[PDB]
Parts: sequence; C-alpha cells; structure tokens
Amino acid sequence: MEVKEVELELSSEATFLSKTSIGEITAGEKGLNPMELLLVSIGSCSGVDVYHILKKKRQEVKDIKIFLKGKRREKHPKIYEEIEIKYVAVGKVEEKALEQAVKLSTEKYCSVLAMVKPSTNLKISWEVKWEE
Amino acid sequence: MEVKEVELELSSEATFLSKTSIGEITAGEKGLNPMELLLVSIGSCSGVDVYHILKKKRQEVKDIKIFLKGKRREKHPKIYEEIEIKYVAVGKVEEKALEQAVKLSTEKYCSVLAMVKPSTNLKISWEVKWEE
Repeated sequence: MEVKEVELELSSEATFLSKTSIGEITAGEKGLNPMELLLVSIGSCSGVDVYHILKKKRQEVKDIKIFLKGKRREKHPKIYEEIEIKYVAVGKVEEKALEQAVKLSTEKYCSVLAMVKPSTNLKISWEVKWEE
Repeated sequence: MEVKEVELELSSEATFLSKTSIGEITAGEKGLNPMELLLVSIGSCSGVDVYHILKKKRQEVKDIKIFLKGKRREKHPKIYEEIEIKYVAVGKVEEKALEQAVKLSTEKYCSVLAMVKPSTNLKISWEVKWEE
C-alpha cells in the first residue's frame, strides 16, 4: 500500500501553506480554492492516464486540454452534485483512441475520480482536433 | 448552485498547467502529484472550516497544522483505502473548541471531504498546544 503524505500550516487568514513532494502551494481563502483544487486533482490524475494511454496507442499528441465544470449543492456540505469533464486531444489523434483512453482512465485507472464518483453525477465528453 | 471551473493544458510529459481563479500550477508526473493534491484539497477545505469555527468560538489561534496520510489500494483504481487526518491547533485554544470545529467540519461543512468519505476509512484526531 503506497503512502502519500502532505502537511499544512496556516499562512494567512483561513489559508494554508501546503507541503507536497515537489513543493509548497497556498490553499484556502486567500490562496488556491480547495474545491477548484479538487477539480485540478481529478483533471490531472485522469490527464496522466490519458496521456500515457494515447502514447501507448501510438497517437501523436501535440496537446491535451481538459475542462472541468462542477455545480455545487446549495446546502451544507456543498458537494458537487455534478461534474462535467471534457477532454480535447490535439494532434494526430484518432477519436477511437481518445475514447479508449478516457474510458480506461475514468472506469479503471483514475484514483482521484474513483473516490468521488459515488457521490456525484459525472458527465464525460471528448473530441479530437486533427493537427500537424 | 455555485459553479466552479478549471482548465488544464499539457505543459510537459504527462503534466498539466492548471488554471484556477488565483493562478496556474503544474499538476502531474513532473508537477504536483494528483493524489497528494487531493489530500491538500481535503486538508485546506477542512482547515478553512476549522479556522472560522475556532474564531467564532473566541479561540486565539497562533497556528493550525494539519497532517494527512493516505494509504492506497494496490490494484487499480489505487484509491486511498484509508486517510488519517490530524489537526493541531496552537495558541490559546481549548481542546473542546477544537473538537467541535473538527467535528462540524468533517460531519457538516467540508465539501471536499464529504465527496470522498463514502469510499474510504477516515481516521480523525486532534490536539492542542497551549501557547502565548
């Protein structure tokens, strides 16, 4: 069982300097918004999967853009009742390859996403932009 | 329903420049580890709650330290089977006030935590260090 550890310390009003393996970022009221950071965690975790899978499937990736939109419940806890994730692959990428990468990521590899899926309505979409 | 939005774009091998409301950070293989970022999201979201509650309860906060440790499953998806969160309040803070703040946060206010609770074993602890 791999262990991951982070440590936070107050840096300003309701804000924390958060220590990770690569460095420290400020998260909170006067720093990175925690709920936006959750979307970044989800997006990057999945993005890593899609990148590697696309590479394994011999696709030529010029760029990968991921757009995440979350809609929060009005009463506490204000969790995301819905999360829309749109993947856009740019380069010599076949739509079938991108679909496979996104599905494998969202249904098997993405650890961050697997932890929140049971508490929200996930809407996934993707598209390719053929470029040289 | 409040809407939160972030956008990611490839920045280096399996790494993404992630745009949020306050700026951009790199998340991925060569940037901030996505699963460590999840712990930062959880810690900061809860930290914001604890900070405000402690303030509302008239506690004198010199500092707030939060330590998060996650243990991952060995097969995919490698979610955290366990997440330990330890809160340490420093200053003129009564243990009862910290307990109340942590409980209200973890059981009612913390949005990030509420989304992952149903998929992991949460172990919470806290302690105060009386300081002037």
